[PDB]
Amino acid sequence: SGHDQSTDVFSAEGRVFQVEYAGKAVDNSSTAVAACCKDGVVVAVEKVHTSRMLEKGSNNRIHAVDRQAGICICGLLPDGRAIVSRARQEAENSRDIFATPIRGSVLANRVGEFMHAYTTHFAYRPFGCSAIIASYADDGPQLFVSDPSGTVAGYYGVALGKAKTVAKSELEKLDFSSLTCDEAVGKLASILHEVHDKQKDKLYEVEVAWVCDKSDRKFVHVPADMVPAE
Amino acid sequence: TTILAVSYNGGVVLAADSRTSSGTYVVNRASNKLTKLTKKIYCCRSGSAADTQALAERVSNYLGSYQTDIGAGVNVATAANLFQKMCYMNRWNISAGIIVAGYDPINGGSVYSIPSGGSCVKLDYALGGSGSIFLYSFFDANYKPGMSKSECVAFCQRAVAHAYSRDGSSGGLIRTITLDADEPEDQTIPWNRSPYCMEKDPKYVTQATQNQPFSSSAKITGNRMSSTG
Repeated sequence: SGHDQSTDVFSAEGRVFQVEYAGKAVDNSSTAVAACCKDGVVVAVEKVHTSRMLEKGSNNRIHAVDRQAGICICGLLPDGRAIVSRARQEAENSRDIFATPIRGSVLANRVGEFMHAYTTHFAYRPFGCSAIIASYADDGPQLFVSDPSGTVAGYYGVALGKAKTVAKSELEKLDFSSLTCDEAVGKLASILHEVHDKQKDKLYEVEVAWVCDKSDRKFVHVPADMVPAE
Repeated sequence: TTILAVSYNGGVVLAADSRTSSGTYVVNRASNKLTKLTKKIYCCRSGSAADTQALAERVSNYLGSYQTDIGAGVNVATAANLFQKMCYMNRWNISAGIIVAGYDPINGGSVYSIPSGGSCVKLDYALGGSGSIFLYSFFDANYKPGMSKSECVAFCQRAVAHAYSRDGSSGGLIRTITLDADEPEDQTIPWNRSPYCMEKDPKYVTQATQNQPFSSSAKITGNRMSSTG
């Protein structure tokens, strides 16, 4: 009926169905994984290409928000770009008004508040993407996930996308206390390669980024010759 | 107005006079120019009282909300940046010289000077107010960096006393506050117990020989203090 056409309407059981539909759109997107390794955060996403003529690096889903913070997008890429722009605005406001890098928890809370505001008004629709915030700020390594509903949660390891449950199960086999980013990059790449179906997504690429002590606490992409071939 | 802040190894000491003067009349002789921003961060205010009070209240309100938002403490650099921005956007309408001094667990004790122009300089020590002009050569000669907490407090009080001994716009009580990893501690010493004043200085006891008695000689023999003599 008309109980699921706009976000400003609660259902008879207290649900917002448009947000659930946006989350369903997120659940049909490419798989992403992330791990907090007690010395940094490593995020790895799979990019599915519908053409073999795409230039390398096309449709980047991992974007640096600050020097030490970055966001991976799982879902509608343009919505993720808007969220990344908002996060970059939040990060530079802290560096300009308060003369300090934005803490990972603070940035995650700002992203969640921004995403939640689009689930309360009839004139807007919720974002169709989940945001993975990887930061190495003065509060240590931080890994957060922001839901299209606007709720944020901190994780040691997290998986999102179509092949989410199997990737989460593979992540359950790690220790996350002795785990280091150097081996975590390979672990996440191997998990993404193993969990991906090779007969439906012919063109696939693994895009991995990280921010730990080895990059001077700067959120950058991996060196090209570090991820496994497959 | 005489304000200053000096950094020691642990934290900072902020010192100020207590005198609000309407040109040549003392409107207030027990002012408090050390204004609390956070628990461990304070500011010394010089210039327009209303402008500095409004600036400090606005910055303190901004910082109090920021602590709740981030759930952690505030660095001295954040308060210095807040004053620098707010004083730079209003530099043509306000008359304010600010010293932002405090302690944070990350950078220890910090002192920042924000003059009337609106700049922000991180310094080991900062001076401000009309009476600061008397202290520069006092710091070049008598100040040695690396003093202890008590030594820093004593030196700050002595410097403030020397400053308002010569400055007519400064005087009254000397207020000091120490900000470090421990509990901040304040102190107010009165004028009659001040570490220095020219009234108690033995080298200014003898009066200048101006009122010569009528004499038959060019020899100078002191002032005439009696009608007969």
